[PDB]
Amino acid sequence: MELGELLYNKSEYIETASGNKVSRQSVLCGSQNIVLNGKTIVMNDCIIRGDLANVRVGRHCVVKSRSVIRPPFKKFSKGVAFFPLHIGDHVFIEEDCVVNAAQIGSYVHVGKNCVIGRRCVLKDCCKILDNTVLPPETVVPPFTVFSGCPGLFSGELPECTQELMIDVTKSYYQKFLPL
Amino acid sequence: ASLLQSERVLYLVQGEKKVRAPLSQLYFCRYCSELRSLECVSHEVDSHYCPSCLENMPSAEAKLKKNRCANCFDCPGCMHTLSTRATAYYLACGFCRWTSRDVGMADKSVASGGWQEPDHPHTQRMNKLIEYYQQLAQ
Amino acid sequence: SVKIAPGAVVCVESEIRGDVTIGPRTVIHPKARIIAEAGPIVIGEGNLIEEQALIINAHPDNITPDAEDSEPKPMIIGTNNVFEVGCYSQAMKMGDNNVIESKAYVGRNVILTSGCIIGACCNLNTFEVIPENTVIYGADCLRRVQTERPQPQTLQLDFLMKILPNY
Amino acid sequence: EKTAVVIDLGEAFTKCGFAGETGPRCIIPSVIKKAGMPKPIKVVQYNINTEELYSYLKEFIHILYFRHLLVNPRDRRVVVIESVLCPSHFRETLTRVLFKYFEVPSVLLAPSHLMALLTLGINSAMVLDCGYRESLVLPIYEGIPVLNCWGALPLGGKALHKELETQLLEQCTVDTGAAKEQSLPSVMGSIPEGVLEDIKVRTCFVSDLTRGLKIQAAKFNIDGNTERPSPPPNVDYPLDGEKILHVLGSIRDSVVEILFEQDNEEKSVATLILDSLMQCPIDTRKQLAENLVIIGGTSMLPGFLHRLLAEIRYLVEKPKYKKTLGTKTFRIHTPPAKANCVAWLGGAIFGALQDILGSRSVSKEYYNQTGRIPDWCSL
Ligand SMILES: Nc1ncnc2c1ncn2[C@@H]1O[C@H](COP(=O)(O)OP(=O)(O)O)[C@@H](O)[C@H]1O
Ligand SMILES: [Zn+2]
Ligand SMILES: [Zn+2]
Repeated sequence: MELGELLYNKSEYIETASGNKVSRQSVLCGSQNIVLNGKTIVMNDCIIRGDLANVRVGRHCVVKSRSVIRPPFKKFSKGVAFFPLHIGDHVFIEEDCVVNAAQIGSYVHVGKNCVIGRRCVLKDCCKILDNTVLPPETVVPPFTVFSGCPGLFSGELPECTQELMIDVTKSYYQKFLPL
Repeated sequence: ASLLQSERVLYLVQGEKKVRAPLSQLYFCRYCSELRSLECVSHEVDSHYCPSCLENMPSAEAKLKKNRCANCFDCPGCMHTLSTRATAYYLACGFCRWTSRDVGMADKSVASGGWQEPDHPHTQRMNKLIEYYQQLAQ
Repeated sequence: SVKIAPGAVVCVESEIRGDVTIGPRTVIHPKARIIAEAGPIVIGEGNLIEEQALIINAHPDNITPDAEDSEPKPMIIGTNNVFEVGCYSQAMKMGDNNVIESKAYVGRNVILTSGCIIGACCNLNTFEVIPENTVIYGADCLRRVQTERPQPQTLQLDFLMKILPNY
Repeated sequence: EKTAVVIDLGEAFTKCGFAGETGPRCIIPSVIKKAGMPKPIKVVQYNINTEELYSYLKEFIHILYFRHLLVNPRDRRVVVIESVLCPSHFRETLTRVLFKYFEVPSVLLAPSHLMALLTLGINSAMVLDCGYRESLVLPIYEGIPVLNCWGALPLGGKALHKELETQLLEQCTVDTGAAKEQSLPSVMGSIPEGVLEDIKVRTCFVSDLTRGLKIQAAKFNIDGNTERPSPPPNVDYPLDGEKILHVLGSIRDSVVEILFEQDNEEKSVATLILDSLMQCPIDTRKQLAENLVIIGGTSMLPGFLHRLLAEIRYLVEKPKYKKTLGTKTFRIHTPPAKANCVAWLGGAIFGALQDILGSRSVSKEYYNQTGRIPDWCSL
């Protein structure tokens, strides 16, 4: 709201360990294969399944409530297996959002309730708008905005994304405290 | 940029045309002392690239190829980057289930090299008219 | 009131309620919401369910007319059927060889055939039988297109047999 | 020298590409998606303030020169195709945008009718331009446009879109998907122009003269009991997903008739050729009649060229045109590119002529000095 990030008070129940905060409400079925190296946030009722995964997330990663990050299955003639996805640094997944994406780049703002397709690659410094469908096996270049049910080039982003996005994710993390 | 409403508080530019824009969009000019907008500044062309198969093409090759990638294709029904599927290759979309078999294009033995667009029907008549007017203009 | 079948890798951690009738070779993913409110949920072999998938038989909650005498409305589902991420479903009869896409809201009385796909993030409340081997794409408009051949998804289901153990 | 770019700014669609090519590279709706506005504003709009028009054209030309075409604007020349009697302030603005902001080397303001003639190769021909706003005709005799014998009527795309909307609202039968299986009239107060255009193209067609003449008298109902031909089957069209509009068979073949209707004045798209040709010089009559050209996207409508040429030969026998244009042989030219992209193709053929282009075209150095674009009005 007018550049400034607003207050969000968390409850007592949340798994805070080595900077990484993960809501107890949010199930993450397969805790072994999933890894959170940095000071990540995972909001309540969110899913990070371990269906033969290697879900590596960023330094300041944010996943809002009711949102799912599942790896896609690669339809290979040699052997059909689930491809391990790698969420980049400073990644912001918005609320109620579906992600079946392989290799999500750093410094990205994925919009609200937007379905990303199977085996979908996202390069760094991009932005997917809200109520948008990226089809299976699609690529989005840097400094781009993809939107619509087709999921196609809408326009370009501001030049200063790399520097700006840092402030957003770090401010949200700092502003997001217990009550 | 969008999550925080950068499109609220705006900075003004000095010159002929006055514009109200967010600081995120604006650029500072160091040669002189006056910040200028994306509108005010002149735009150039550096490099061309495909959004699917990210391959930096030179300016000369683009003019010959009509600003297009040879390997990658976009579906006609919906506007999305197609994918090569085998059984010996057919072109299919992920969003809509439009195939290359539907319109009746034959499957190619080689993956990329085989696929092509038919020649323009009035291409021979075109060159004859240019050469006539070229001689007449001379 | 549960009719669990061997071979089917239904995960215990997924939520189930009512007079369920489980299929031979079905594979239910965790946090898959199946309810048998009025009539039973009949499941065909190879009918895998992925992520959030609201399958209810609550026509008594939807309308509540107090008509059709008993009105069991038993939820029949076919074989080799992929339920994707966040797709709402409520179909009394549903055919074999059909794949609803992610966040696809299927209607209160919509009958699915073979080789038929619902569009991702597309909602269809209107009651209308789907033609043989035709796909719907987009939310803004339906834009129906007839497919050349039906698409099978057997290999995917078969591999989950190996994964689900110790999860 | 570099291959000069060709742009053709229209109300419905803009043609864009490079000179010496078989057809245009990009053809797109002439609109811009501004932040806040739900429906995108139209870039060409006649009778508005210059500053507001300048901003829209600046926004549009930017999209053409970077997103659609990939080339530096300052490097290579421009060939701006625009119809004769295009509003003064609009053409003055369009040039001022290209010369001031983009800093193009030189613009050439070619009339669309003379460009359409080059594509065929014939030196003299009659040219009808059935566009979006107005269906204009202008006789071109051996390179010289005859402004004296001009002709225009508002029987284009806009007039046809409006006529379709009116007819659909009368016989309105939509299946919303909310106990709306029964015929529901005018659930939506207005239908968006994007939908109406798609219905027109796919559903509606141009009827034969014999069947059309019956349709005219049928809807009139001039002391006759159900004297209409059997219509085509009713086509169901989806509106915004769930809502299914059942289009009546009568609407498909009646909507077009407003173009070819006499309406007492004796002013149709057909009559406009013969009205112009009768006003032409006596020597030029037989050459122009023999060489007819039908450009514009409105004439793409299926079975338009047959109805027009037939309606011509019927209106010839009418006593007004029977004296002058009685024993004349009307023959249509088939241009190399499609009816929509005939105008553009001429500018490309002209753009390929680097030697003549530089001389005829107005240089930026001249415009910066003078500030006076040459027009067919007095200097
Ligand atoms: N391929 C086509 N088939 C049928 N109708 C068309 C086609 N292309 C355009 N049209 C219709 O005819 C009109 C042609 O207008 P156009 O000549 O492109 O614009 P302008 O007259 O402003 O240059 C469009 O508005 C559209 O309604
Ligand atoms: Zn490519
Ligand atoms: Zn497609």
